This record gives sequence, structure tokens and C-alpha cells, in this order.
Amino acid sequence: TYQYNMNFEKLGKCIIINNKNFDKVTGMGVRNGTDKDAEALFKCFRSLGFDVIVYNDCSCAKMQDLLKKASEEDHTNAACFACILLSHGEENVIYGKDGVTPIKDLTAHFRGDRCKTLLEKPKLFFIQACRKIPVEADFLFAYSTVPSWRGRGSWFVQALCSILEEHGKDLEIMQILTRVNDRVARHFKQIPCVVSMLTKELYFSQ
Amino acid sequence: TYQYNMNFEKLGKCIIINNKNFDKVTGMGVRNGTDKDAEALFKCFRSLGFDVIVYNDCSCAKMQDLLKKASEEDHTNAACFACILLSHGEENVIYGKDGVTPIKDLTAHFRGDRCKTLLEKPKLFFIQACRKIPVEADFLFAYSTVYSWRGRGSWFVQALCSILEEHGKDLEIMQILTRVNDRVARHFKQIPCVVSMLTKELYFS
Ligand SMILES: O=C(O)c1ccccc1Sc1ccccc1S(=O)(=O)N[C@]12C[C@H]3C[C@H](C[C@H](C3)C1)C2
Repeated sequence: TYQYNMNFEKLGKCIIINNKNFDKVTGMGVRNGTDKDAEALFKCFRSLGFDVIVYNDCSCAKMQDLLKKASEEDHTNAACFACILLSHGEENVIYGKDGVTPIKDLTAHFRGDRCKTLLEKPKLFFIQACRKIPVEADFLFAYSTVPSWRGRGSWFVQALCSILEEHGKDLEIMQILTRVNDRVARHFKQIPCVVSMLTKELYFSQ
Repeated sequence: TYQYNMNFEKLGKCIIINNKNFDKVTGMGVRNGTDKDAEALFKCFRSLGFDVIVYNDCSCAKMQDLLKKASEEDHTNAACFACILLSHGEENVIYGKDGVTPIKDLTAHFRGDRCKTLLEKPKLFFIQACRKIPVEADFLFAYSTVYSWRGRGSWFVQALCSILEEHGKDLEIMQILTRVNDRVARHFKQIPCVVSMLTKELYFS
């Protein structure tokens, strides 16, 4: 009634996009520790139940392509869809190897009026970068820093993954991300932000 | 450990700001039924434990001031502090009688480096736009929209109050708001947004 329904063949796709290396032209730098964060995330979301795919040094044009192609896929048998972005960022834009794409444009592909197969199911978006059913319902964003600090990993992620490894299967999504906020805030300063359009409670299990 | 602490003399002040009437020179419109919502809200946050106070048709002047005066008060005996805005809106700006004041201005007053006594305590902001602890930690915003549609109440408020009317004292803040995001979407379509920098679970008891 109040859980999001999990009685699905699969938990879902989980697209990690690990941009470490950027063209000189951007002025952005090699992002060190991102590899440690893709691994943490890759493994954590494997354990959860997600069919993880890690993209690497992904270009703005292939960030926009692979998410569109992922939204055109059939999700009829998936409980949700996660997507995880590990790049550089500015107000309302994630970076690629060749430039910047608006984050809203990347997520738009999974809107209800486009990705009918992910209707009524959580669309999760986690971002580590420096900054008659409605369509935008059943979305959720976890940005690393309120409008992002990290070779020994990054704070938001080291923490996100710690918390999923233990309570990931026994705690609601907001209970988790909240605990990730306290962890980042106390020590790991910055504070992570969480936007929820979710209309139900998201447990990754039973 | 993981719940926010409520063992305080008071739950906190709750400033409701009910802009129904907007000046001619300003171009904004009557938001009619905001008084049904403000009252709806007055009772809900009254039952919860809040010292709700309703100011009506404020100036952008009065708002930024009225929130500055509020941040400077003493909360050592308060568990949190609530605030509710019922005006017209556009992007990162709230409206008044004389114009618009950016919302960051209203909230900044309660940042960790300003209001030492509401530190590590929930700062709650509910907003209906019709059309080593960090500084920005422990705020929560509930916008009514990501338009926002409304006499006879408005959808966002109607639901928020219903859900609190019952589950206010036995449900975490995010669970409540998650239900308020469901009712607004299905029963009526638009969707409310919820921003949490909370670092703990917020129960009103
Ligand atoms: O500094 C505080 O006032 C502040 C204090 C505590 C929490 C957040 C903030 S900011 C703020 C305040 C109110 C509502 C939303 C935000 S926000 O988290 O989304 N931050 C921005 C930062 C810039 C100015 C304005 C519009 C846009 C760009 C986003 C607020």
C-alpha cells in the first residue's frame, strides 16, 4: 500500500558513469578517487540486486545517448532504475569529457511521458559533482553537495556505500540518504542534498 | 541516536505567512482560499505542538524582516522551528505585497553560522508557490511543485493537513511528506518536491 512494489523479476538497471578524464579544452581536471567510487558503487549496487553497468570517460553525447537508449528499453520486469553520475559539475549541469550537459536533460528521458515502462517506479539518481499520473512523480535525486569534496575515495560515496553495505536491505531510502547526510556532515565540511518526488517508501527487498 | 531530539520545553515557533492580497503596482493576484489553507495549517501545526503565528499579506520587507527577527530569538528550549509560506512564486523567489524577495534570503537567516540556538535542530520550510556540523545542514524544504494549483483549499495543503491531522504524532517527516506527494499526484496533475538536508529522523514527539 505504502511500499513501492518490489514483486518484480529484477530490481533493475543501475547505470554508473565514471568520468575521470576530461579534454584539456574544458579546463577540468583528472578526478582522482573516482575509480574507487565506481568500484564501491558497482559492488554495492550489485549486492542490492541491480544489474550494474559502469561507463568510463563518457562524452556528453554518449551520456545523453545511453540514458535515452536505457529509457527506451523495456522495464516492465524491473522494480526501479538507478543511475549514478561521477563527474564534474556546475549549477544545474554535469560535465562530460567534451563539455557540459544539463542534468535535467539527462534525467528527462525517464519522465513518465517518455519511459512508460518505468512508470510508477523509483527513478534514482545519485550525483557526485561540484554543485492521470504526473510525469516527474516517482523520481529521487541524491546530489553530493548542496548547490563536492573527495585519492582515498570521496566522502559522499564512501559513506553512501558504507551505509548500503550494512543497512541497505533493511532501511528505507530516505532513512539511508539521511544517514549519509549525517556521515558526510559529521566527518568523511559539506552537506549532501536529497530531493524526493517519490510517492511511496522504497525498500530494496522483500 | 538516529531520531532528532524532541525532549525540549517547546517544539518550536511556526511562522505562517499567508499572502492573499498583492498590490496593484506589483502585478500579482489575489490567492483566494489561502486563508482556508492558512487556517488549515494553523490548526495542524497547532495540534503538533507549534507556536503557530499567522501574518497576512506581508511585504517583501516584512517577510525578510519577520524572519530575521525570528532567527535572532532564543531556541535553547525549542526542538525545531517551522515556517510556512502561502504566496505566488517564480523560480528562486517568493512574492510579497510590494514585489518578490529571493527565498534564500528568508532561509539564510537560520543558517548554522547565524542562529546558533537552532543549531543541529530541524529547520522546516513549507512553501506553496501558486504558479563540526555544516551551515546548511538540517534544513528541509517542501515545495508544492517541482505550476501549483488551487477557493476550497489547495491540493498540496489539503493533503498535508489531512496527513498530519492523523499521522503527525506517529510518522517520520519523510514518510508524511511522501504520502503528501502521493495524495497530490493521484487524488488530483502536479507533484510536490521535497528537499532534505536533515541528518536524522524527524518525529514530532
Ligand atoms: O544560503 C541559504 O540561504 C540556505 C540556507 C540553508 C539551506 C539552503 C540554503 S540556499 C537555499 C535557500 C532557500 C531555498 C533553497 C536554497 S538552495 O539549497 O537550493 N541554494 C540556492 C543557491 C543559490 C541562491 C538561491 C537559488 C539557487 C542558487 C539555489 C538558493
